[PDB]
Amino acid sequence: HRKPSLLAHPGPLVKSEETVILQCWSDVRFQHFLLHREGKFKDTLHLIGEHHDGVSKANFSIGPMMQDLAGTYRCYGSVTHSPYQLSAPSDPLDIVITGLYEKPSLSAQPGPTVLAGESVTLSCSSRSSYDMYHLSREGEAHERRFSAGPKVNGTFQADFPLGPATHGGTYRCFGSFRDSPYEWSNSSDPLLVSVTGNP
Amino acid sequence: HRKPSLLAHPGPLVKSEETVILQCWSDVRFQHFLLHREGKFKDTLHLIGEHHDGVSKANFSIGPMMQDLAGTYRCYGSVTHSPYQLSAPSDPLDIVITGLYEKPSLSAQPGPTVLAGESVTLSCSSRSSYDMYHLSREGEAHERRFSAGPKVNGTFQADFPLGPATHGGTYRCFGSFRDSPYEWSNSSDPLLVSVTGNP
Repeated sequence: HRKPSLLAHPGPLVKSEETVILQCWSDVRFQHFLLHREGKFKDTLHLIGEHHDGVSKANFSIGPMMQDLAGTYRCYGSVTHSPYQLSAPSDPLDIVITGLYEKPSLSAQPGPTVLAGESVTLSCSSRSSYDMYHLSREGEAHERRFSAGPKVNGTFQADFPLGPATHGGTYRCFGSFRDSPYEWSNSSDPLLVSVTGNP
Repeated sequence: HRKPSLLAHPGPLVKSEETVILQCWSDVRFQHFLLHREGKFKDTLHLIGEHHDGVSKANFSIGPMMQDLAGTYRCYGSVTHSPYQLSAPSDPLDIVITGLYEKPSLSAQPGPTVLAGESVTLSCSSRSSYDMYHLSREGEAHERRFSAGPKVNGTFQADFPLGPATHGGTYRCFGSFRDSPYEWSNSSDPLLVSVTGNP
């Protein structure tokens, strides 16, 4: 009696007003699903699942984004002859808000034009007391978080060792506080890491 | 006076007899390079760099692979009017041998056919006392290591949380001991992780 899947289109990071979709589905005939949200505004939803060949689905849309809506979501599914026998919970998915506070500074190192093979360490910071820092490589699968190294010259940074330079890329950085893990700051200005090639 | 780059074609993992190449280069006019190997058979090499437009280069070939040749390499470069004024050392690159001992067992979980969005945790093990475990996603950029969880039912495994299932893929697993970090066992039989898609 497996659990459903919880996706997020466009993606987990959402700017204010910006409204997002959380497609919960399974290859089963789940009659209807529940979308629970853990955290601040602990709330629950319900949707009768559509049934495009081989797959049931409930596309919940989290309306105009706000701080009270970002948090951990988990999805459930139940079938006709027992809609109160809930399925196993789907892997928790975090939906966050972006642009709440000042954007950080994202420096590269060695520099932003290393040659193929050279290891790179993107490292961002701020004068603000951010407790975390998130690295988003333009589109690339997912993000990477990191605990800040508080106070040094007023700044608080975190270094992200990307390892030897694979391909180029555009990375952005976000800062957040422990307080509310789903509330993030603006996006650091985009950094183009350019990997000079070899024969 | 930057350092050169050290690549490895085909790649860092080398089976016995199999002979590999370590292309060290820079966009500078390095007259000649040095290839030092740290570890077991501490040895050093020298090569006058060729000069294909915009780039000098020394392609050292580590002959018939054996345990005494695998280890940490670092590359240096010096220019004509001072070939004894060495450059900064290039990022250490590890060259390893594969197939020294029994291959491990690479199980998937939930299973090897999760749906898009579902998180996966490849987890391999062995009856042998491996202290480490390395995950190689067929071609995918690089590897990921992990400390084993010794003795449980005779076995010693390590779980690799791949996170939510991006794309499918073929993963292999290797086991090694602390003793010689460059000596690895055979490759676990290939695992095809198939990510069922969504609308």
